[PDB]
Amino acid sequence: ADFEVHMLNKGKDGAFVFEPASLKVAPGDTVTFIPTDKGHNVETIKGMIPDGAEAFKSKINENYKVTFTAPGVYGVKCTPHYGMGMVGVVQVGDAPANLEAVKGAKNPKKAQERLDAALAALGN
Ligand SMILES: [Cu+2]
Repeated sequence: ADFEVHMLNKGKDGAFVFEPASLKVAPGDTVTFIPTDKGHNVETIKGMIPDGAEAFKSKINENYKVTFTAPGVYGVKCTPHYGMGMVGVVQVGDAPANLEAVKGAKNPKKAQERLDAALAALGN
């Protein structure tokens, strides 16, 4: 299955946001990160991906499709806007085995608030 996440200068949640900021997919599914506004990319947050998963980092303004195979929760960020809270979470499969690990990772304050909210929204 093929999902979309938009990268925006502003949204419901404030400035510099992924929409949706939380997404549940199945192993083998894809997500395309879409540059609705210029100046954004997507990068896994180091330390916030499941055992055996590969890190990734797209180019600014790249329409970037990623296939998620390793089950677990993945924290993602926009490289330039991370400190300003531009983050998201993708959960792959049920019963993520790395939830408390991800819940405990340290991030910029504005990013941490949005990560916490995205994790809550996933029912974690
Ligand atoms: Cu950005």
